Amino acid sequence: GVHLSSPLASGAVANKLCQSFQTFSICYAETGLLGAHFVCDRMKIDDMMFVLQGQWMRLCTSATESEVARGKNILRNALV
Amino acid sequence: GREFGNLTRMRHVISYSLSPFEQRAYPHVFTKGIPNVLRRIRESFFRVVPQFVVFYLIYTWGTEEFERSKRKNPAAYENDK
Repeated sequence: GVHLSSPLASGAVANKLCQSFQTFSICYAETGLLGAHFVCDRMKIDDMMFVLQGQWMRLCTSATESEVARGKNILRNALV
Repeated sequence: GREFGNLTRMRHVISYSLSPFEQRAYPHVFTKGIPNVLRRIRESFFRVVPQFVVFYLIYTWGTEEFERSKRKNPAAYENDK
């Protein structure tokens, strides 16, 4: 849906910012790499960075229980 | 032409930078900074300084000549008698 998705994906199509994006956590024996990865049109890089950082900040606080519950179900399904 | 999105068309260039928190704010400010300033000063010393020296010479002479004029004239009183 246009706005029927995770908040970042809903923003990905409200002004047609992203063409695709993904999140990753590449763990190593002693370290790792959290972060995100996305493709951009030439004139939309700034907006995607702004939205992405906003979501990370919004997760560092203002974390509703319902959103966490959805994440846990996704993790269970994906893991199995 | 006025937006960062579209200003020029470049290709085949790479850049490397470090975070502000990962480096010193005054790196080699004793062994590499001072000599660079000395290079800057020396490279443009003769292009500026000498002209302003002429100004100083013109300024000193002027003042000297001005005061020299107010001195009384012994040649205007020798015959006055």
